Amino acid sequence: EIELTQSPGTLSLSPGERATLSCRASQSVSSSYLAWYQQKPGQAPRLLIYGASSRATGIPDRFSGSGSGTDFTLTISRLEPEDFAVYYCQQYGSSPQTFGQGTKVEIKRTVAAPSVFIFPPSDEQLKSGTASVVCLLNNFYPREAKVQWKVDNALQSGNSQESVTEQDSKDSTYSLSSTLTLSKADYEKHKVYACEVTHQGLSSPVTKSFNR
Amino acid sequence: LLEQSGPEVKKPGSSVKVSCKDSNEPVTWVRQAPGQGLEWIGGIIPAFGVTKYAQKFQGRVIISADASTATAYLELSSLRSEDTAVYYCAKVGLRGIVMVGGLAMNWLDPWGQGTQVTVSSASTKGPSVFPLAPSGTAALGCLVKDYFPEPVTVSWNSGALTSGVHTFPAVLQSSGLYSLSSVVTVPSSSLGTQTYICNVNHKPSNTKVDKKVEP
Repeated sequence: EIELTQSPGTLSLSPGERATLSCRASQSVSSSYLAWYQQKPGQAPRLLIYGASSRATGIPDRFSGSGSGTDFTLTISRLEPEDFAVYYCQQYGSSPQTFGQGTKVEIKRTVAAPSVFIFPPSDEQLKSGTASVVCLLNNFYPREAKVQWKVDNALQSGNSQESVTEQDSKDSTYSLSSTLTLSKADYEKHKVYACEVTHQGLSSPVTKSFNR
Repeated sequence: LLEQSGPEVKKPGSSVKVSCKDSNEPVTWVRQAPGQGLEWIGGIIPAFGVTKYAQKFQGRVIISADASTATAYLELSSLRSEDTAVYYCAKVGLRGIVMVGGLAMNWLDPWGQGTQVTVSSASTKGPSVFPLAPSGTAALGCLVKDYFPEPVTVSWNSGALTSGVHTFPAVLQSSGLYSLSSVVTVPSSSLGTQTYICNVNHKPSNTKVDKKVEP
């Protein structure tokens, strides 16, 4: 099995910059039988390049591919907004055909610290016996951020889940939610609920808290 | 154009059959698990019925085609939760096609739009909707908790409020139920004067909730 390794996993570039994506094969690929695909969230992959360097019909000229043997590259000469997407390589010269694990081309914009908000459980939810505490990190860049929950200054572990949006269409930031789930009985055993946020746009960690 | 059949929800141990309707070339099936890459399942040469399957799926997969309706089929059995994915059909290019016996490989184009298949022991359940109350910009939202299957849709003020809305991807809990939140940032000065209502819809349960969120 020819394994295909794509690098980097994420490529952060400003619109207008040149993008070069790498596909590296564990074995030499038979006769440049390699293709590239673009995929956007919710949509099917779309063929861009085949036979390593041939442009599929109706694909913009700013996409080009080259390479042979074990090393292949996809180049986007100048990135346009429609080009930020995930890209996959595929070899179809040896059985079985195989795919790379994808490179995300991400929009680089100016760094933005998150605005942090905390939300206590509603009375309506407590009526049903559970308590969810939500910490929101809004409109930040880059994606790397850390959220920690403290309950009466005691670090929590194992009882929270995170979700992150795709880069916002207008301003290219991320937002992130962290949700701490406790039984109603455990929730009433403590007073202070806090989320502490670290991000490179913050001079020091930000805490938001409430007293039950 | 390749039109695929609608989304499926299946229990472990069951089987699913997905169709791919052409609007000549071999037809291949590929899947993509949530947040993962692409995985080849198998393919068929529809005029001649010749199939080839990836070794991972041999024994529990059948691909078939009806030349008279220009439709291809994928039947996957012995389903487990790790078979949750979007399933794509795609045509294998004829020009310069790479033959290895009965196996035909090439670039893939066009592609079907995909079929979501969820495999889970969970039962259909509508969400509970809880306010995330606002405490010079304020944030508020709605917590849409404990539903199955995907999807839910959320709007604000019947679609009149779109600026600054973020609806998060659902998270799958250990219970097997999904949860998500939708939030919006608004001027703190509007908290007394403007009404904010989140509109939640979950079609499998005909859940339709309009939750007013206030301080």
